[PDB]
Amino acid sequence: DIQMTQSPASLSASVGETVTITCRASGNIHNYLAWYQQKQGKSPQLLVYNAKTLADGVPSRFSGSGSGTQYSLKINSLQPEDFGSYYCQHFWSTPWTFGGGTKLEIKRADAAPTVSIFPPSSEQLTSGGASVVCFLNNFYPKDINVKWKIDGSERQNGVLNSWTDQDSKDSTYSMSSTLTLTKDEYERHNSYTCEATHKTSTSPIVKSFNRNEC
Amino acid sequence: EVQLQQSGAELVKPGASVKLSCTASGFNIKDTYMHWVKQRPEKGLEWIGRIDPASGNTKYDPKFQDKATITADTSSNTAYLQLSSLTSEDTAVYYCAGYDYGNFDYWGQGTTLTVSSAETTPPSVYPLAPGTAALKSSMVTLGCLVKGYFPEPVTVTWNSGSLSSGVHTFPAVLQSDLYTLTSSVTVPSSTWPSQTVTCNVAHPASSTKVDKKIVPRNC
Repeated sequence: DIQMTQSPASLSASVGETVTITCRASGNIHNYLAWYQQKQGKSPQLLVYNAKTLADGVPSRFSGSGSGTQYSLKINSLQPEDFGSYYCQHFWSTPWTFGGGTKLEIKRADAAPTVSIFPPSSEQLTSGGASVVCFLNNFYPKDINVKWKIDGSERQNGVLNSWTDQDSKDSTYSMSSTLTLTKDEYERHNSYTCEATHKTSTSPIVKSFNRNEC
Repeated sequence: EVQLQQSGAELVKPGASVKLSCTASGFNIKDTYMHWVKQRPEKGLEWIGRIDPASGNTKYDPKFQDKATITADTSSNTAYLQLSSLTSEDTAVYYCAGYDYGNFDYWGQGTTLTVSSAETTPPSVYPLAPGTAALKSSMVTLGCLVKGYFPEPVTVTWNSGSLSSGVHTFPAVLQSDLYTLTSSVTVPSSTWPSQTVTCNVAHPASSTKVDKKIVPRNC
């Protein structure tokens, strides 16, 4: 009947830094709190149980504390293998709720996305469909929003967005946004644009093509 | 030692019902609580409920009260998750874990459940050619839309393997029963459309392997 509010949803850190993730119970849990670690593509693994007892095989740079409603997970000397997700869970009362999680990622310098827009392929037009694609690559941080405008009017339906993980080599992020239209509609319109909204600008990074202006 | 073996992926369609198994070895399930946890693509862990094998007692998160029925068979050291009236909301990874109050905490590999009316469809691979202010740069990006297939996976390459980096293959996303993915590629403007660039995708489940040269539009 108690919920956990975990913070931050995202933490950017470097190797060697100290870091803390917090979870506040919406009720008193009497230290019946556990911390889980979840690596990319793996099952969750217990880190700390009963707020402060380290789980099996968990190193000492890890430590949990608090009581009542505010708990904290601290990682003293961030090692490369610490990057991943953390989740808190209370086991005070049914339901044993998980906090929303924290994604610990490698921080680097900001980088605006390289945006590229692509009109539908003729092999798709021939088929009755018409997908406009926008690649917004190599940006940092990972927060970003794209919006499509067909002749100035925003379009929300028919959009397929996909994001990559933080790159292993350069630590940037990337996103793909496909706007699927029918050939019918794609041919009774001219301007097609996608606007990227990212922290590196106050203006959207915008790309666009005009169907008959080729 | 200890291991919780969960089914591999299970494919089911809307409205249907599924019963996932979780088989335990290295310990007796009566000595702990057997949990079931959901995780949608790139979202958080959600506790569904648990069972106390010994007593049979079960507990649930009111969100899953009408969707989930967890049971256990001590005879076989196994726990189950019965999900009913499947919806696209039910597609996720389902973990089973054995734990209660101490250090004893073990998790299964997860059962990825995909919910779709779809039948094994091949992908439509279309080449993505540039809107020019970007070919007009030091480097240009091109791509390939791998649309409308089912089920995962597909593999993608550029210039057969001669183009391994400057590439970004986006994770697939199931909408209206079918998946779709994309792959991007960055090469210098001196290298295209002068020299060629082709993507090669493969969807084992359809026995499909296409190739596609990126050619400039009338631009």
